[PDB]
Amino acid sequence: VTLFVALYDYEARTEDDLSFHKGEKFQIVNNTEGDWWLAHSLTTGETGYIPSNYVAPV
Repeated sequence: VTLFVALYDYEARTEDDLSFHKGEKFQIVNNTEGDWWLAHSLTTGETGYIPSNYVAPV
């Protein structure tokens, strides 16, 4: 798999997005539905949407 790392902090503003800190890592669950990706945080274990331009491949 290809993990992703947060480049910037992000504060959630909806029910289905994740808040995350710079440096947090994610496993991507789905990225075939646009620039907001369904992701699973390796820190919190939560799953939710993240803005794809806020992460980079590890």
